[PDB]
Amino acid sequence: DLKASSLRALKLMDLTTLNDDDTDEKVIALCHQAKTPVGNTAAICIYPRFIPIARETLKEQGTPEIRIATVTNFPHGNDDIDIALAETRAAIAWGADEVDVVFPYRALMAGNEQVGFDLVKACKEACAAANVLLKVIIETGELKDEALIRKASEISIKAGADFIKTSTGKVAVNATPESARIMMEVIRDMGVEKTVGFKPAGGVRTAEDAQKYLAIADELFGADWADARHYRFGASSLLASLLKALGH
Repeated sequence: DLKASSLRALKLMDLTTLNDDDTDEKVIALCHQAKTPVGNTAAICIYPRFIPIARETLKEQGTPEIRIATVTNFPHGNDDIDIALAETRAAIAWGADEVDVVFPYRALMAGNEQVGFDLVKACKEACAAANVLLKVIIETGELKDEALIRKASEISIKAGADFIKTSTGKVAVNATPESARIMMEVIRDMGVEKTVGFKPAGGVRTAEDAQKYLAIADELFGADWADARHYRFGASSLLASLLKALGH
């Protein structure tokens, strides 16, 4: 069971490093790690300033189709649309293939549903012009309440999210199977399975963890739904666990 799930999960990874002190050397090492004996990850995920060196590293190792994702309005999810949009425009200028923006979740918790729509919509319009996919992080671990997790997912989808994502990986609680089910149920209920992907991020540590998340996906949408356009794992150490389950 774990071998089949681990090969699927590996090819859906957004292999991530997002540290306050990352270096070119660490990003280069991450790019090399993304090219495994059993397949390439879907993407890497790095801060915007590392996109040029990552792009050249991916080309020079012959994996030019590994996508480069980055983060904006991050990790805070503040409710200043001008800053979030400026950061998103800068990430596009740095060369991002995908932008993972943090939803203004504390503003939603305070009762403001509109700012989340306007922020996501503005960032989507910049990305769409550049053929850049937009993922939206709702920070389920800080929203906590099921109704707020559903509402943030709904707002993000209505505003044009291409993916909804659980977490930044920078708070106490990130992805859980519970949160993943709630968010994928919204994708189902809104009828957007064709156009909106799901990404659990943070706290996905083992091949066993990955298998549980994919089981939810297969149950809700069919075993043929998950692919790079519809599913990613936001993770790092997971990759070594997947390779171990596959005999590497």
